[PDB]
Amino acid sequence: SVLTQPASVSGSPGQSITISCTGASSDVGDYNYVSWYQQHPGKAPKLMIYDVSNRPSGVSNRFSGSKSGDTASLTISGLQAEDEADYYCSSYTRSSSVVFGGGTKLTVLGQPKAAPSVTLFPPSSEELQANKATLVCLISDFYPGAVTVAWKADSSPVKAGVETTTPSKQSNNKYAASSYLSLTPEQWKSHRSYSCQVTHEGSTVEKTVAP
Amino acid sequence: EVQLVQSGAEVKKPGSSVKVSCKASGGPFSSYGFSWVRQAPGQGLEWMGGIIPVYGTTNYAQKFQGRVTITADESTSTAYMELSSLKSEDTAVYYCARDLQRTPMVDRIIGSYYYYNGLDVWGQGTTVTVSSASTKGPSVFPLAPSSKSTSGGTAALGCLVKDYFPEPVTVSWNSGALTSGVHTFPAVLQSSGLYSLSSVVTVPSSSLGTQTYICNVNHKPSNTKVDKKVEP
Ligand SMILES: *[C@@H]1O[C@H](CO)[C@@H](O[C@@H]2O[C@H](CO)[C@@H](O[C@@H]3O[C@H](CO)[C@@H](O)[C@H](O)[C@@H]3O)[C@H](O)[C@H]2NC(C)=O)[C@H](O)[C@H]1NC(C)=O
Repeated sequence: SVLTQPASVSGSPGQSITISCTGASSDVGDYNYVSWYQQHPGKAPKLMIYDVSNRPSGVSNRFSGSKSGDTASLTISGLQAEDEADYYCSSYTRSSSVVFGGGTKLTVLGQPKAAPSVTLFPPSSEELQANKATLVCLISDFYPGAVTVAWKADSSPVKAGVETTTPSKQSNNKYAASSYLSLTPEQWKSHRSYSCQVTHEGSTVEKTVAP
Repeated sequence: EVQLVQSGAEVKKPGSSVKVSCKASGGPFSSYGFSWVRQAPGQGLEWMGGIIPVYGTTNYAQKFQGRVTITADESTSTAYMELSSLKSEDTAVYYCARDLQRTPMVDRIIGSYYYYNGLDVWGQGTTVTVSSASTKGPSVFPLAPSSKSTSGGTAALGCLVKDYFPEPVTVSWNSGALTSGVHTFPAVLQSSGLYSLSSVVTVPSSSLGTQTYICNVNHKPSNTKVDKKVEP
């Protein structure tokens, strides 16, 4: 048995939002051991709803649960900025003894945009003496954390030797990411220049280095 | 309230096994169901198994049947999860979480019996990295600043920490003196299985050629410590 969950839901502050588990309701005379969890990045999940309409002590009454047919729903009223986290549903069945849903990433909208600050470094002389070359493209202070990177050498796109990280939230609620281009010292000084283009929300910022 | 304390991080080669402890530093332990849930980085929660220590019963998910084993120690109030035949897809954060209500009284105990109301108390998690790569110290290369001391504004310089394993590495600047403008980026996992990251400082351009900039790379698993001077 599988519990399906929307991959992403988004709302504004003050808005109400409903996530929906659409899995286990089965086995007619059996009961419903359905529960919900909230998980902030780098922390353990927190039980928000169990037993489907019940809520444990300390959890804000803005969270409530319901179920109709084979679909359970978690309703969050008066969306606050701290509610932005990942949400999971769970259920106990005779067949399978718990199933955590795929998860739903809740985004609280309204926050201002931010273009990425990009810094590009050429390979060091000390690295070229070791017969290696690596281009370092560093992406900082962009909001939200969605971005894609394309490398080029004299207007020609290059795919070989590109290692790009996933975005990560900084301490200032903005995101960061880095991309690395590996080259032999021949490919570096034979070409005219190298560029790292960072496209963010349709706006592309570019930086270029050359030997 | 109840606290679940888990063992430290673990790194394993494929085909080996790992055992994670879960010490219930509170009251509940005996008559309470304990579950083990893992979460791959950037993925959803996945339940592996559960145990009820008072009844000596365990229940395992069909995906992990045969290579997972959950045991309990009623004396020290500690739970254990052992996963064998480790594959690279098993790299995840492994949590242990107690249930919310005391187990009901079962007169006819099934050997696979388990109950689930909700996991309200969770442990801090245990990171288990399953790779096949060997421990390797990183090569540290400077990232020379592009702009000059007369170009005005601000300049950027840094260091490249390439081809190391495993995580983590720490990068300071000027022995911890320079902490402003420092941005150490998360590492990338290459196809070779080795990590590579960079750390850079945004410095005033007028300080180039005047203030010495040195990055301090420290990779404890390989006992590697490199001090690299970055020059224009
Ligand atoms: C009665 O039966 C229980 C089992 O239901 C026995 O409990 C077991 O107690 C021993 C210690 O007395 C536990 O062993 C310990 O293992 C840890 C490693 O996990 C080790 O570091 C310790 O030094 C110790 O050897 C054992 O885990 C535990 N087993 C279970 C399933 O709880 C109990 O000893 C029995 N008592 C009598 C008087 O027969």
